[PDB]
Amino acid sequence: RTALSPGVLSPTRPVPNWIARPEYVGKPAAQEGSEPWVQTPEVIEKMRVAGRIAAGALAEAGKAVAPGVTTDELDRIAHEYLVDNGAYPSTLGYKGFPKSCCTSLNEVICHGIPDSTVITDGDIVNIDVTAYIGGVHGDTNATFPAGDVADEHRLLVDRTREATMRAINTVKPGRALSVIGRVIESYANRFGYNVVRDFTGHGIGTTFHNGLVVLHYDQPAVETIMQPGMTFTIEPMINLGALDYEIWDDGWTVVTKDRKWTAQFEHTLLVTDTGVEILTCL
Ligand SMILES: [Co+2]
Ligand SMILES: [Co+2]
Ligand SMILES: [K+]
Repeated sequence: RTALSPGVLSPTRPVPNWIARPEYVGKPAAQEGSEPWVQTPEVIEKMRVAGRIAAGALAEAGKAVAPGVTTDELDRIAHEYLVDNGAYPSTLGYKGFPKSCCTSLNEVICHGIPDSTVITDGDIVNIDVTAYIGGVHGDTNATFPAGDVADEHRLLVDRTREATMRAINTVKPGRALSVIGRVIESYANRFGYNVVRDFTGHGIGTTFHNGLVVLHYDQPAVETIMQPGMTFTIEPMINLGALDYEIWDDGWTVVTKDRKWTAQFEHTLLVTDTGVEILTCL
């Protein structure tokens, strides 16, 4: 199977005009980066709805993953699930991004753009979709195997999922945030994988990336302590090869330099009074 190259982007999909757009839609930048890391009880409850809807759109698109299908089609299905449930797709028009989710096949680390690319037997594909509803965001992603995937790649996918869930089960108020990236990296290194460093989880609430940064590698210099009401993502990208990457001219698609495949999972999490709640479940 060759290295991917760009396919052709289908026309911008429309969303019902009654669905409220994030402020950043049709603007070159987003007004985000300085919002409180601990959300209000109101915002938390609204984020459960947004999380649930983003989890539904992810599951629907993942069901369509099969040799034969375009990435564009995965986007059509996610887009249509979000819209039928009253949500705006947060990626759509976010910093000029053209689609309603990110589709990252094989050696694409992240930020892949749904297009005419046809998925083949043995490929892996991450689908990352976010929902904006009631003024808040819910963000989730999963890598899905297509047909008959090599054992090397099923293991990568299974172990990326496992790293993410292990990190999720470390979340508790009063525990250092830096715990997350230590658990992830330590598990990935056990199988000789390398954790992408330059892309991170983020705080999320009324804004998409609110300024809080969640590292997926061991970085004990971070002093941030987890507090009840904090909402953020854990979304580690794990590479079979070297971390070195390139960005396509589209200004978005990140691909590994050696072309070895890479996988990712993502939940939106709430720090509760005693532990964690995953908001992006069905
Ligand atoms: Co995401
Ligand atoms: Co995210
Ligand atoms: K990938």
